[PDB]
Amino acid sequence: DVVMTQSPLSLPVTPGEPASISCRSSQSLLHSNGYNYLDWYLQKPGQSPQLLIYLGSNRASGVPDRFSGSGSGTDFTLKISRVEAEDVGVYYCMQSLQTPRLTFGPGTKVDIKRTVAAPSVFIFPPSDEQLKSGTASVVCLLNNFYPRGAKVQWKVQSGNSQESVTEQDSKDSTYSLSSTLTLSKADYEACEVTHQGLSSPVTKSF
Amino acid sequence: EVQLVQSGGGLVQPGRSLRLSCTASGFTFGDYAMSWVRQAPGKGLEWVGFIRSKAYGGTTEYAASVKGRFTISRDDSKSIAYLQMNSLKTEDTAVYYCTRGGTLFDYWGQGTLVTVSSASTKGPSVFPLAPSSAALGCLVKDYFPEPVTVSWNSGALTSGVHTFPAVLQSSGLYSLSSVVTVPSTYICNVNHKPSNTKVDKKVEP
Amino acid sequence: VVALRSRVIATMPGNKGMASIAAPAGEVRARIGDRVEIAAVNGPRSVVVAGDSDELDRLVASCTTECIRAKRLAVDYASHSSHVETIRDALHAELGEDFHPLPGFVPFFSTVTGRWTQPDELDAGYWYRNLRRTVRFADAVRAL
Repeated sequence: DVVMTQSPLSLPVTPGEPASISCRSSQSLLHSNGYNYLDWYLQKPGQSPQLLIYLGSNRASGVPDRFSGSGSGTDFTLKISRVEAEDVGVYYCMQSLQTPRLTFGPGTKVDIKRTVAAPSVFIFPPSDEQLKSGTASVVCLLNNFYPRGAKVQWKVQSGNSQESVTEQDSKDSTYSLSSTLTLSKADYEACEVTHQGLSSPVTKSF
Repeated sequence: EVQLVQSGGGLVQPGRSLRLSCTASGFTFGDYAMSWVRQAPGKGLEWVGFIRSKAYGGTTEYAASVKGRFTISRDDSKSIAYLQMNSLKTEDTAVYYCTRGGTLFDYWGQGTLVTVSSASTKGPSVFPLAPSSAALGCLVKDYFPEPVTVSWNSGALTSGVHTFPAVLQSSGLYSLSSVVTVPSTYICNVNHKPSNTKVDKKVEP
Repeated sequence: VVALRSRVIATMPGNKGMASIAAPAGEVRARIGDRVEIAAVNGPRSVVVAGDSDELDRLVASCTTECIRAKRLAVDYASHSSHVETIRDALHAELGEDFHPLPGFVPFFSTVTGRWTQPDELDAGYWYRNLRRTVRFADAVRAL
């Protein structure tokens, strides 16, 4: 069988604050040598991943001592002592026991932590010259929302929507979503979100 | 010190061959087993394969999705690791990586943006965003490949600017949606470097 | 922009040219006439003049009677006047069809406005202003 490795896949962490990311290992990764066989990887957005912690606890050279590590036979814990404006990216809980290593895992969205905001649902009907150009793209824009746990519906249903969610800026530390509903000629003649920034769906149409 | 700089990016169609070289400098090349990693844009990594050290000998193990398609070789005297792409297809559009170990990917190459798309190089269909009554934007649909910069007021407005990432359609083209959020009559310009299709746009509700 | 401007402007020679002198604005501006105007004041005592032929050549000859640096510009062409303003397509917009204005960056300096500006006006309109209005280079140097 394949050992299922799963971490809390989201860690809103704020600068100057200690966090702790754990991991599931369905089987036992504590090998007979007395050393765990799990790796901690960090893919820096726009840069290559980095080796943080090998053998479960041993940190690599070059990376700061911030990434401290430990764990039990199955349960693991990377004790990030502290996070800065640089410490924001994707952390991979990779088991290195049964090669091949095809799956690196979904990865943990580590985000600058801040209180919950109100997503700005902005419905935007497509331009008419696009409608005479041969296509139609109505966009339900979401701006200044965090965390990013909402998808945009397209009713009156869905299935033609693609996602163009941006990354996290620095001084505002929010997310922006682009639900592009590519459409055809005749079918031109509403969007809502279920973000935790609100409770009731907000229904606004073109 | 150690560097694993790569080379071999480009734009191809499904069904042709591509080159990927891993330059090795600073270490004994024959000690570590060279591995190759593929990163789908904006989402999860997928591992391709590795070659064992010639001291180990061993074999060349690959991922289940690249059996009979990709092969990996190595050499010490000239110190280059090879990822050979043959019979490429759509999924191969991703940034590949060169990792320093079959089980311990301790190092990580900068990444070569390997793109396998069926589109051709042409200007974008810049389509605006009439505000409902608010924010003002302008879609940049139907463009290829992916160098792109979209500014507002011709690089004068920078607060509230959200350059949305590339949008992968089934036709092999791209779409960008740069929108500003400010109450008001704004200028958005898209510059496609390969084609020299420089489009300026005025937007009203 | 410069290549196409020169290409189109190569036809107008034979009607008028331009001259550059170091004469005090007051005197030259008092004695200009017969389709002659100061293209660019580069200082209180240095002015560039764009006028019609047979008197702009005699404007430098009006500067050799006062014995100043006399250079009959062999690159004489048409600018800062109406003989060039007539073509509103080739010499007003066909020069620059593409432009990507920058933000503040390091403060550059424009002249036709006489003060520092943002680099948003640097395009075919700037060349239209150079061919329509004067330069006011002296005011530019004072502002610098």
